[PDB]
Amino acid sequence: AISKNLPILKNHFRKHWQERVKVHFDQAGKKVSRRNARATRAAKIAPRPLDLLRPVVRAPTVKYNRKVRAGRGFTLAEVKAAGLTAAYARTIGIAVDHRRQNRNQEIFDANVQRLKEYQSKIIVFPRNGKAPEAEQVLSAAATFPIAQPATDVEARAVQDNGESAFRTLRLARSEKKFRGIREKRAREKAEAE
Amino acid sequence: ALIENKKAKLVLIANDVDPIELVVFLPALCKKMGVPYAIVKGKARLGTLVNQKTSAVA
Amino acid sequence: PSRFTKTRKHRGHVSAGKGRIGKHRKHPGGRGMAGGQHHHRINMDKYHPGYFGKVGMRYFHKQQAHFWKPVLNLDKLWTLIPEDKRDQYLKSASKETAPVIDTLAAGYGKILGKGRIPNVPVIVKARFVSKLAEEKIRAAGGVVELIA
Amino acid sequence: WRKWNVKVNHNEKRYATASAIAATAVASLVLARGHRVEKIPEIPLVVSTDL
Amino acid sequence: GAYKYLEELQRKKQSDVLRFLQRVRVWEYRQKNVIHRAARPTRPDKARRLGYKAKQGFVIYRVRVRRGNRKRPVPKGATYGKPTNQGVNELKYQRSLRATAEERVGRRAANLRVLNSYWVNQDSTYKYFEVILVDPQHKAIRRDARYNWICDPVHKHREARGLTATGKKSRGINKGHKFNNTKAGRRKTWKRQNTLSLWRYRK
Amino acid sequence: TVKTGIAIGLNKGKKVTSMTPAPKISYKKGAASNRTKFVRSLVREIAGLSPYERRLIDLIRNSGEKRARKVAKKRLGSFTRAKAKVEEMNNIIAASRRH
RNA sequence: UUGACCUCAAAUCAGGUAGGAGUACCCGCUGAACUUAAGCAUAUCAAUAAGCGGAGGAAAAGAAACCAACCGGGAUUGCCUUAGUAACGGCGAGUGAAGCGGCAAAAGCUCAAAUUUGAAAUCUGGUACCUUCGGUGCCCGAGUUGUAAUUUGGAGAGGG
RNA sequence: GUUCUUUGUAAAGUGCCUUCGAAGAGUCGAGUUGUUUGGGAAUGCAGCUCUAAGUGGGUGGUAAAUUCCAUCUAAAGCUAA
RNA sequence: UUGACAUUGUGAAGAGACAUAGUUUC
Ligand SMILES: [Mg+2]
Ligand SMILES: [Mg+2]
Ligand SMILES: [Mg+2]
Ligand SMILES: [Mg+2]
Ligand SMILES: [Mg+2]
Ligand SMILES: [Mg+2]
Ligand SMILES: [Mg+2]
Ligand SMILES: [Mg+2]
Ligand SMILES: [Mg+2]
Ligand SMILES: [Mg+2]
Ligand SMILES: [Mg+2]
Ligand SMILES: [Mg+2]
Ligand SMILES: [Mg+2]
Ligand SMILES: [Mg+2]
Ligand SMILES: [Mg+2]
Ligand SMILES: [Mg+2]
Ligand SMILES: [Mg+2]
Ligand SMILES: [Mg+2]
Ligand SMILES: [Mg+2]
Ligand SMILES: [Mg+2]
Ligand SMILES: [Mg+2]
Ligand SMILES: [Mg+2]
Ligand SMILES: [Mg+2]
Ligand SMILES: [Mg+2]
Ligand SMILES: [Mg+2]
Ligand SMILES: [Mg+2]
Ligand SMILES: [Mg+2]
Ligand SMILES: [Mg+2]
Ligand SMILES: [Mg+2]
Ligand SMILES: [Mg+2]
Ligand SMILES: [Mg+2]
Ligand SMILES: [Mg+2]
Ligand SMILES: [Mg+2]
Ligand SMILES: [Mg+2]
Ligand SMILES: [Mg+2]
Ligand SMILES: [Mg+2]
Ligand SMILES: [Mg+2]
Ligand SMILES: [Mg+2]
Ligand SMILES: [Mg+2]
Repeated sequence: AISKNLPILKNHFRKHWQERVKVHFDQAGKKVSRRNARATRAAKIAPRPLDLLRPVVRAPTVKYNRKVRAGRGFTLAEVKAAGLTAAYARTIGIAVDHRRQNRNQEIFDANVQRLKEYQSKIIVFPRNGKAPEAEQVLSAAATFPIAQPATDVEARAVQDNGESAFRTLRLARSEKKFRGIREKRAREKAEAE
Repeated sequence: ALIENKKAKLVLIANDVDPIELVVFLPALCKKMGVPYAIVKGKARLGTLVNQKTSAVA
Repeated sequence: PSRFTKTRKHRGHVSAGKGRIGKHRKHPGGRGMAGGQHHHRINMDKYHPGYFGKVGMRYFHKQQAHFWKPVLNLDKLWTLIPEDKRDQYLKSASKETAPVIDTLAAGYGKILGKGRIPNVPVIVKARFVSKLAEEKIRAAGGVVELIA
Repeated sequence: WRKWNVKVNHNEKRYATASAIAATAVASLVLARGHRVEKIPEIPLVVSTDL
Repeated sequence: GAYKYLEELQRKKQSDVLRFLQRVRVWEYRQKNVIHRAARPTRPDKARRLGYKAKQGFVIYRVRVRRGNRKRPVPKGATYGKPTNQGVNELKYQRSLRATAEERVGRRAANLRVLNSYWVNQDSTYKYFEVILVDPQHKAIRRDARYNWICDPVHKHREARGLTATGKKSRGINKGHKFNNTKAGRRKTWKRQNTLSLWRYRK
Repeated sequence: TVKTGIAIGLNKGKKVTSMTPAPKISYKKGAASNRTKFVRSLVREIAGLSPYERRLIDLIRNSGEKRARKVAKKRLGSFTRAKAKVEEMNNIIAASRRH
């Protein structure tokens, strides 16, 4: 049961796998049902747009942080700098998130400006009876796109202080490598009687 | 909270109260707060004067 | 499709191509990777040297993307400017106006040295450079701007 | 769970239908295909948008 | 209030006053029937923070469950199979003894719904529990928007499905990397990992 | 913090104009209180010392705060609760059978 | 002598509820061996079959004692991926998840712990009438060993 | 869409000053045993013994002691897609 | 079957340490 020169496959079908096969024969079916779902909802939902306003947010870790991406809710701080409370902003189609914090002003302002533009570009019908029929825009995400902030200019003067970049990394790497030791030698040499 | 706020001038504590825990700390509390207290026979008799079946304290 | 299969061609010949002597049985070698150290070892060393035993350190809970560092040689570099914008910059190779190439924004983590860029000055912003990659950038009168 | 549908690369898919459109001229093919076209004026056959 | 002292007092189980109490009560409980209705919470602070309220429709029940391991029943210890399965004596039973306590009363009151339970006493032979229940057909509970969720039929015999707080513990339902195997619920998440997902245009 | 601005090194990270947001109360969950300080001090002189606590302070006085910790680490969970327990006992002694 | 109280009883006492069925899917318990390893016990089959308890139209999960280590993200569920990877393993046969990223759907919250103390403000039941999925008047009853309002950490509370 | 009652000397939101800020225990946690997991000086679960704290507690995928840092807030609860 | 821990409490005599006051353990 081993022969010729062939990659070594690892195919896990030693359990009763035929029992657990899922063939999505209903792809087309469930896409229709999802289109009908959205349609039925957009009708129930009055001119309201099917989705809620979402904040700009910087994506985690080292791999994704370069990109900015839509977050969950707006951080009680950002909601407050835009001059409305949490409770009311939820009724307005703004998503609020008590868990997210602002350590970064540039993003903080982006979300307050996002809240500003949203408030301007919506109309909130009176409590009374009237309902002055307004023709739903279906998105918020499309009306209020989330775009990558521009970090620089195309061309600009070359400034070389001649410090080698690379070896500025070589050295930054080292200072952290030996930071612990060279503190122990500071401890140990303070003990000079 | 009365005893804690020193507003009580007399506290009557029952000798009953089967979860005796509800009460036992009151002698200490009344002492530390300077409130005079007394342990009264009849948790149910504390009730009658207060229009309950059993009052456990008055 | 089945009509092109060679089992259609075998109909009428007793043994289905499987031999009269040695037949087609269930699992003569055993099943799967059985015997990699015994009857199947001549095939394992030769075609799979190194299969058995360990090497090196275990790493518990090692998340790829900690190590994410796509690599881009000077071999390309300039490809990170759209060609219309690109040709404009090659001519007028200069200080005071030199193209800024954000390689992080392009999806790369390190710039290596494969070789030969023209003499146009460039401002290259990257997380990491090979030593030769940066020397070459300098020899065209550009620099590297370390970003994060 | 037998394979029922088949994936075709979008581009070659297009190449195919492009090829198929280009052959709806070429009356020899339309003729070879069935399609009684001897009695029609010209191919491609374009008709008023009023249709 | 009084409840803050009871809480702090109860955290001294080895204190001289509480282990006189512990010693007298555990004799009384052991005289009574293994399931017997409790007139009031003997820990009105504990019942209180578990959802109890003193109002018509809330029932308190006291139950004994024998301590120790589950001896795998099996005739004469004979296991008939591989030796890794040969064990009889050291096997531990994935559900808590408190889970068993809820289940046995929850059966004895079939019309009630088990809300929560709490530990009261134990000797070497028994652990003692007070189970707090609710009558879902009592109108004080059917009104009262706070508690009438218990009336919906999804909550029939929550303690037999592991939906009480203890059942949730032993089901291992908690967020994060320590609960991966049992979170969305263990057999379901197993089945997910072991399902073959075949699309129409095969990926 | 002030990130350096490079992708390795000590404070490695991108420089950003920073904020320091408003503190959450859920960060103060440990905080004592005037309410619970009183109750716990009160129940302590109600219920007194536990068996392992008596043998702990007599161990302290007659052995000291090293062998104490070593015992209380076996008794309690581990070495830090044993630290903080012996200290709680030191202040049982000092504040009482002394000053 | 009489009247309560605590706890425990009995009624063909007034009104209710539970059982059994089904069980494709769902929440749990319990639990194999054939098999694979070319033999075999650890392993595998499999946290599978059979056995037991319990729900629904979905069940369960769910507003973080989470993920992360970033310029950080932000309930749960699911799909595409992560990945046949990190890891487990007579490190043999074999096994094998998670974080990030895209998409589907989106939704949030309430108690315990607080003196209403210038007024238990709360509630089941009976009963009469009424505009009866209920309301109101009145009486038993519950309940201070705590029923309402108030507050739930994102807070929030007492003052001014 | 209409139309009858105004619920109210009721209820709710917001700015500043000040004082506070109650927050779940035979639990968390530890040892040991058994089971289970990819989880590896121990992933979860359970038995028995031990059993906390309040600038505390939990986690941070190599055991330990020391020093810091980050991140949440357990041992009670409801909830559509 | 044997040991330890738990269920496990009250006296008294005698051994046992801070090293010949009594909290403690057999
Ligand atoms: Mg598979
Ligand atoms: Mg199907
Ligand atoms: Mg949507
Ligand atoms: Mg209207
Ligand atoms: Mg084929
Ligand atoms: Mg042939
Ligand atoms: Mg032939
Ligand atoms: Mg052949
Ligand atoms: Mg033959
Ligand atoms: Mg032969
Ligand atoms: Mg190998
Ligand atoms: Mg009653
Ligand atoms: Mg068997
Ligand atoms: Mg085994
Ligand atoms: Mg429902
Ligand atoms: Mg697993
Ligand atoms: Mg009757
Ligand atoms: Mg049934
Ligand atoms: Mg088979
Ligand atoms: Mg075999
Ligand atoms: Mg064989
Ligand atoms: Mg055999
Ligand atoms: Mg298994
Ligand atoms: Mg197994
Ligand atoms: Mg079955
Ligand atoms: Mg069944
Ligand atoms: Mg039904
Ligand atoms: Mg549905
Ligand atoms: Mg919360
Ligand atoms: Mg999430
Ligand atoms: Mg392998
Ligand atoms: Mg397995
Ligand atoms: Mg809590
Ligand atoms: Mg088992
Ligand atoms: Mg284990
Ligand atoms: Mg440590
Ligand atoms: Mg964070
Ligand atoms: Mg509740
Ligand atoms: Mg639930």
